[PDB]
Amino acid sequence: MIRLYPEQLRAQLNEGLRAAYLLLGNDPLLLQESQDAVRQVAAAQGFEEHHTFSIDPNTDWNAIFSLCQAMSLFASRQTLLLLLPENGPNAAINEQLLTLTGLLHDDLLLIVRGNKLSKAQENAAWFTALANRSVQVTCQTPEQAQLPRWVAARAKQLNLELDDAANQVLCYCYEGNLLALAQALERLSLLWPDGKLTLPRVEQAVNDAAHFTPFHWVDALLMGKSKRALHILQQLRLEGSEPVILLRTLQRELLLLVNLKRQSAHTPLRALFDKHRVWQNRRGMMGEALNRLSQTQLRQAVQLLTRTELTLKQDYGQSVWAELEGLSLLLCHKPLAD
Amino acid sequence: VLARKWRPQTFADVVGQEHVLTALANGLSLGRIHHAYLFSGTRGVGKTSIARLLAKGLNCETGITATPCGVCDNCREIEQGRFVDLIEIDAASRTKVEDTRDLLDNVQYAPARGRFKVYLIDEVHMLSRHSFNALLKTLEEPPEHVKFLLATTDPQKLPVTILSRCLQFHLKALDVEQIRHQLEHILNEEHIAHEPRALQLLARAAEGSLRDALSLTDQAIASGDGQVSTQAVSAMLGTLDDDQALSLVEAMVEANGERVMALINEAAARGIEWEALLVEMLGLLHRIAMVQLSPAALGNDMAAIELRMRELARTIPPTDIQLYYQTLLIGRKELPYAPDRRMGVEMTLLRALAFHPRMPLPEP
Amino acid sequence: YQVLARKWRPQTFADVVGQEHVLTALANGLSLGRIHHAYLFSGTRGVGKTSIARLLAKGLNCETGITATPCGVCDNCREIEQGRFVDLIEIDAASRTKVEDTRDLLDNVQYAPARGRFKVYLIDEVHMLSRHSFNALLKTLEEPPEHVKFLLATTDPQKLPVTILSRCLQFHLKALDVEQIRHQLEHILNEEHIAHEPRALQLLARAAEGSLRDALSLTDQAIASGDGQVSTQAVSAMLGTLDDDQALSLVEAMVEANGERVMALINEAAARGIEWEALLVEMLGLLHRIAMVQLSPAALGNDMAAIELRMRELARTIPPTDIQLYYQTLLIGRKELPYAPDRRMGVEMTLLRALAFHPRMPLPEP
Amino acid sequence: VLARKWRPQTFADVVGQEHVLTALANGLSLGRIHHAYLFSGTRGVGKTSIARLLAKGLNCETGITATPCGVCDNCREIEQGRFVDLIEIDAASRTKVEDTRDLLDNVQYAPARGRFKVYLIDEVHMLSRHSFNALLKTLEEPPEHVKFLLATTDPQKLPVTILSRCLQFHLKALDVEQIRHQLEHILNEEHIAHEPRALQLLARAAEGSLRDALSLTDQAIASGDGQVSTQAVSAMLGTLDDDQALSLVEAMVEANGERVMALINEAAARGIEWEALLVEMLGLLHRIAMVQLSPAALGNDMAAIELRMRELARTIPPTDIQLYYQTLLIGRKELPYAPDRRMGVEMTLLRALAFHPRMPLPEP
Amino acid sequence: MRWYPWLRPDFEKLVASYQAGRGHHALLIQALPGMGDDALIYALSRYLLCQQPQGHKSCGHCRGCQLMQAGTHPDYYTLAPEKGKNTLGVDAVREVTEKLNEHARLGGAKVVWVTDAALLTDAAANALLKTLEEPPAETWFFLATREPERLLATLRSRCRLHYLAPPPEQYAVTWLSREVTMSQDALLAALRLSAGSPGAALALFQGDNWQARETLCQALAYSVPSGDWYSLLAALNHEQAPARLHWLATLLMDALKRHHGAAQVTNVDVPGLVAELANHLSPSRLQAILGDVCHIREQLMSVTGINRELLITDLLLRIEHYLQPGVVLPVPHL
Ligand SMILES: Nc1ncnc2c1ncn2[C@@H]1O[C@H](COP(=O)(O)OP(=O)(O)OP(O)(O)=S)[C@@H](O)[C@H]1O
Ligand SMILES: Nc1ncnc2c1ncn2[C@@H]1O[C@H](COP(=O)(O)OP(=O)(O)OP(O)(O)=S)[C@@H](O)[C@H]1O
Ligand SMILES: [Zn+2]
Ligand SMILES: [Zn+2]
Ligand SMILES: [Zn+2]
Ligand SMILES: [Zn+2]
Repeated sequence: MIRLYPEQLRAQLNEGLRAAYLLLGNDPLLLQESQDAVRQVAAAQGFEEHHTFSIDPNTDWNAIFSLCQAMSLFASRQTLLLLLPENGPNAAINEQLLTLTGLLHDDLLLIVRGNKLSKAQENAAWFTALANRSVQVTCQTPEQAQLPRWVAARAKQLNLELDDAANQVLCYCYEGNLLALAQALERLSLLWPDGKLTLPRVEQAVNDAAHFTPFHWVDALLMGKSKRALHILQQLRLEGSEPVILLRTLQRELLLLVNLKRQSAHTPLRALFDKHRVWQNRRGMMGEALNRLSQTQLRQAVQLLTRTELTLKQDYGQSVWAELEGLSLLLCHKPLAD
Repeated sequence: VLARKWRPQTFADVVGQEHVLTALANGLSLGRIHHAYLFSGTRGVGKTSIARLLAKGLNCETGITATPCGVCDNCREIEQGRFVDLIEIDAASRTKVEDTRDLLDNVQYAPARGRFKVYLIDEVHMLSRHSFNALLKTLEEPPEHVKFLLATTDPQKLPVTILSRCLQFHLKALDVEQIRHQLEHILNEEHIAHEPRALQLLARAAEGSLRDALSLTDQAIASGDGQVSTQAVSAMLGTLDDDQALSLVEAMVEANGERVMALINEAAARGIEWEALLVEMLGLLHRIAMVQLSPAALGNDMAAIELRMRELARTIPPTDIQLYYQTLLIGRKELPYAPDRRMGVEMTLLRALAFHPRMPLPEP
Repeated sequence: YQVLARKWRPQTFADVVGQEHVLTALANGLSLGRIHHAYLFSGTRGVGKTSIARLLAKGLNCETGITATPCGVCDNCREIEQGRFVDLIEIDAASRTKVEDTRDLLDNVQYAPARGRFKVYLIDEVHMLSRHSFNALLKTLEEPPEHVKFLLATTDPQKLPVTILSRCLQFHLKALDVEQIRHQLEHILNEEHIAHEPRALQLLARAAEGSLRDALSLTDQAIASGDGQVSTQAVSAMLGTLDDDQALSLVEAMVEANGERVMALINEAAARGIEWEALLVEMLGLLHRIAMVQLSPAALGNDMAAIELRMRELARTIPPTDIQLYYQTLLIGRKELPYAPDRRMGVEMTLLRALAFHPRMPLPEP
Repeated sequence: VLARKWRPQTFADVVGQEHVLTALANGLSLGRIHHAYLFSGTRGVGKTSIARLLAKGLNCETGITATPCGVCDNCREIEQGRFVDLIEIDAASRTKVEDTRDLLDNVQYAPARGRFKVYLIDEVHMLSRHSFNALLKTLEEPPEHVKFLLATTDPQKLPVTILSRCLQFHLKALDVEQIRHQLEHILNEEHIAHEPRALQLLARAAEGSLRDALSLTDQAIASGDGQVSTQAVSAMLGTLDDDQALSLVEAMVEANGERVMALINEAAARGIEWEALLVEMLGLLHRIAMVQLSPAALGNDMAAIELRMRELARTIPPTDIQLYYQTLLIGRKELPYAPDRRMGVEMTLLRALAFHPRMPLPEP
Repeated sequence: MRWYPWLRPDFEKLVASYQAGRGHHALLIQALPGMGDDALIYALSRYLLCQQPQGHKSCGHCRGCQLMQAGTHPDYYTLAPEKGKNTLGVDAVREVTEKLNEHARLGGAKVVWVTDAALLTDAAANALLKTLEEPPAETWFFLATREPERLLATLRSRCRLHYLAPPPEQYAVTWLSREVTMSQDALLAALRLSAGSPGAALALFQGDNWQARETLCQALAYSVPSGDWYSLLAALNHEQAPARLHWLATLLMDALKRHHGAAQVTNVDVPGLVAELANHLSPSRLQAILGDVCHIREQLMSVTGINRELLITDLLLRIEHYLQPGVVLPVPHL
């Protein structure tokens, strides 16, 4: 299985077509790109019929299994596209795939797609099969160091002069959801055809664009002054956010916060962060919180969240926002006793 | 309803969506036309209005323009919704579930009248697993002369693949001042009466949903019978702020029975959700109690209040304040078990008054 | 002799009470013809939901044409005000016995008025419909005929899909303040030439909870027991409450710390068959008023008079602090009732508590 | 069966519905009658008895009187139900659904024997939409020589149109003593054996119903020997009928834990009614607390524990008994939150234990 | 369904009345769950539905014996709770009511069985009684409830209450020392934590459950002296939260139980654990904890879909709070 990057794919495709193509990674567009890059050469061969079946334990597998079991009377062929689960091929699916691993024939091109595979999942009978015929195309979101480079490269193919500083800002918001970044680019292509994206030009478009993730709220709450926090909240309403999703998002970060503070003298803040593995830059920020939130401030914040969560689901629609507001203010100043 | 009567006919007619207008306008001025658009945002922000304008500058007999002339038969029948080349589909309706499944399995590649065969699917996230893959197979192979204008209030319930082949445009809600200033106009050109207060009681009410604001403004004339006075506006939209909810707190610390009672009478006069009055009160007490710990404890709209609140913060011992929080708190908890709601409140303040820190009442 | 409950049943829109805003909105529509396909009326029970609903169907099929001011004589107006009109189908979704008449009528919509301009469908609480016929509406509402119009009423618009709420012109009818019904009933008895003690009207008033229809219903029972008079004594009788005198005569005795008198009056009272929870609702009442006059001697009603000298005494003589205790002591009293093994017991037990915890002369322990 | 035997014959024999008989009576004695009376009330509170007793006086050969003479033919006949002019309709009966519709359509504007054709409808609200209007039409045009007596246990299920034509009389549930005091009378006049308790228990059994209260006395007589006694009765209701009720309190108040705890387990084994047990304790905490306000409070059956009861009474502080009482009351409420209806009970006593004067105190 | 032994002493007499004429048409069996209710009703009924009984039991050939083994019969009606909801409707009954007014298809005795009478609507009930007031000739009813108290007085006054009391402790234990080997104290506790119903105790072990317990117990073991209750999260967080929560309680109450000197502790399994609790936890603090625990559990139980993690992770931290001195403790309310 020739392992290679999206970029070498077009080159490899040329030399010939291989039994099956494994698109593994989390990036929305590379997967897409690599995908269409494949089919573009298949229909270009004799593959008119194209199929796509998602892997979730609740699928209708007889349909699938028997659709490839059949050789065609008119040699018409097909392109089977399996959509791997979100979590990926569990134990029962290490076989379900091992089965379709010895059926392939030069007139049934296989293209599996999902997020990368774990060292374990990459030994599950099935993968080890394609292990000779196939090819895998690593599709992963570039890191913090190449993140901006990507935006620079790509931009350049969209015939764009995106300044470094204008590149940075963009890279700091939507820091990661490659999806949007790819978007805001073709959009900006549109604002200024034959224009330049100086820092003043992009920074405003982005500033005014004013989109806040409830993640933005939380992060503020991360000891950041309440001002922005509260604003991002009422803004986060006029973005028709559901309150249920705000609650549990802060939870993850508020609970995480309890442990960490709980583990002082357990292990230096350092070692700990890795351990939980959310520490992506948030480390400085998480730390900063863990310096002003008292063991008790935490709890209070946890009792409230609960009241909210509960009060949210027991009188279904008592305008929770009220409480959320108070809540945030709690995570920003010393507290009292009621 | 003023809702339909004032629907935008031109890009100059759209309230605060600049970053979306400038974009669409320009991509229309330089003949740059993608194969599919997607407008996302909340209720009555103008997703539909901009999609329709968009379809209109594309099929303007005057030519592909950022400024449809608005008088062509292409512009008129599109305005009417009776445009052969403007197939509108609702993925939200229960009744048209079949005409929504078929209009896509049978896309029409050749335009009947204008230059384009535009489609517009409201709440496009509401399609059937079937209709999805259908619109996917179509945008994967964008049939020319066939454009796709999508709208959704939740571009997240959409598969990435489809969102992948579109050009999204996030519309923001509208400012409370961006609306009040949009009414003051819509009104003054329809020669109707109004008070600056009323206009703000309305804008606010509409939660960034202009559509609603107007749909509300019609009723306020329906009930106010012609005039848009605060009185009629607040009639349906209760006294949404009344700095008395606080005036009661103070009236309470000052231990000015006469005012407390008086003030309640004024609230009762209007008729308020009693216990609401309690929580409100409490919660003030609760911030004032906060404020006096970390002064930077006054959020966004605390501004009008600001001075009033601070004064209390300082001038009143953190203890006495807990006493109130508590007393007040407790009175709510018993409220439904009071001979009568208002009484319950009066009677609970009376509590504080005799159980007051300084100033408590006497006996002979 | 003519139960007002019928003699004052609203006929025009003018006859309705205090719900102006929601009437004005209907005064227009009918006047400008802006007739929508669906009318929604939300509200507690007792608020003129149905009542105001007829006043629409009396202004839709009226021969005088579509008016906001129907004429009470045309054959259509009369039959409508008698629950029997060929195009006025009245469905009660909360109805058990009529469930099959509920399903068959919503799937069998007649697209042709038999005697009126439109065909009126009055539905009491639609959120209570069957999953089957509920959809019958959904569809008929999406694409409704021109002649068929709908009138919905709910005790809770929440449990109604947003698929229908958005498809109708909502109208929330607020219950009526106490002093509003108090005023009506006064103006109705004054206009029916019936004697009447103020104290007794407020009783009939609060008795009916913001429900004028009911307020009249009771007003009638009172008039029947009062032998042509609404006297505190007849009223309090029915309600099975305490005659302002007796409530205070307990309190008085409660304050005085003497059980006997208390327990005595309870019997004396249990004799008249009281409604136990109300022997407290009524004390609490007074205690309230007392401590209120200690804050402003002005705070005293206008019929309290018969007991005024006594109100004022207690007030000027007991520590507000103190009073705030009996009030709360009975308050939490009411609270427990449902769990006291007997509504009387709870009520006796509770005054003892007051007595055991009196603050000037508590019950003694050797 | 006693229930049928003691059906009221004259108003003076109706128990606890005064605000009613008061009216009705006052109505009759002044020839002031209506054409439609509606009687609302829960089960076996006296609906059918009063309507039947009204009709009995409306038609008495002696005259329109609130005091049926009860010896003239119309009265005797109304008593056995064989009164041609006493048309009893059961709007809840599925069997006669046809006779209902028939007779009403084939109405008798002309009474055969008495001065009024009286229609007595039970559970009116359960009427067919058809009947509803059939009736409603007759109420609009009340044929003279006719009166309608409506009786429902849920008046709300009725059409405001029918409601409005009627004079409404509600029937309140009977306080306990009331029911029990009758049983006493009954039993005496019938010369049967009875013990206080069995009478207490019996009353408490028929929740506020005098009808269930009697029919229960029947089954209870049927159960044991023709003798309404504590055993016989609790033998139907399976009640404890054992001083563990009290035997349990005593301990609690001495802070015996071991004992209380003990006492319960040994009680679990019997199969007690947990909630029921609480109910009894509060019960005693009361006859006690009350014995304290006046040494006469004790009454009829507790002459069996007189001494004990009195001992608590004179030794535990009035103040302290409230707190016990009150705590248990609370636990009765929370009885269902606790996983175990017993953990509940124990959870609760162990609660009044500590919160005692000198009870168990902390340590590491 | 599984006729256990202890159901014979009771099955004996009961049949003794159906064979002698002194049988009540209404038999309410008050009994725990997994104590045998189930089988004793099915058992008796089979005797009564025998065309040619052989004395104490059926023959197995006759139309009755056959149709009954077959399952479907013309006189055996099962009024269980509406499939889905958790209540019995007025309807189900009213149709089974008249369904008796017609003579026996096999001409003999008809029989009805109710899952748990304490599960019908006040309406569904009364609908019933009227049937019991007017008993349908040679017919037999059988009601069973866990708690006969929660059953309408007027109703329960129309049937014969039969207390399927559980067997002696030693007996039950033995009977279990056979079905599964475990330290006899883990067999006792397994019994006590079940009201004494052997069957119940049986299905505790019968899963990874009873070891799941151990897991928890151990936790507390440290959690108590350490003062770290947050650690419990581990053991309590999970689908079986209620179930487990109920355990943490029992122990708790055992601590209180000891604090006062009660002779009987439920989790005899781990006397070390309960005494340690009756230490770093004054009476009044178990109390509170027992409190929140019985509550929170219940929240999960009822409130459709709360965030279990949140709840439990809150309960815990707060407990810790209770512990901290100066802190003031929760009291039951209203
Ligand atoms: N940005 C805007 N500028 C001017 N008028 C607007 C704007 N948004 C809404 N309106 C008014 O609101 C009505 C509805 O707006 P639409 O464009 O249909 O909103 P929408 O965002 O598509 O809303 P939905 O269908 O509820 S998601 C129009 O007919 C206008 O009168
Ligand atoms: N208020 C009462 N005073 C004296 N005996 C009563 C009273 N209420 C009921 N009883 C007894 O209960 C039996 C039935 O009472 P009814 O008047 O038929 O009750 P009801 O309110 O009509 O009940 P239903 O039919 O269940 S709604 C009578 O025959 C009496 O023996
Ligand atoms: Zn044009
Ligand atoms: Zn008319
Ligand atoms: Zn007579
Ligand atoms: Zn047999």
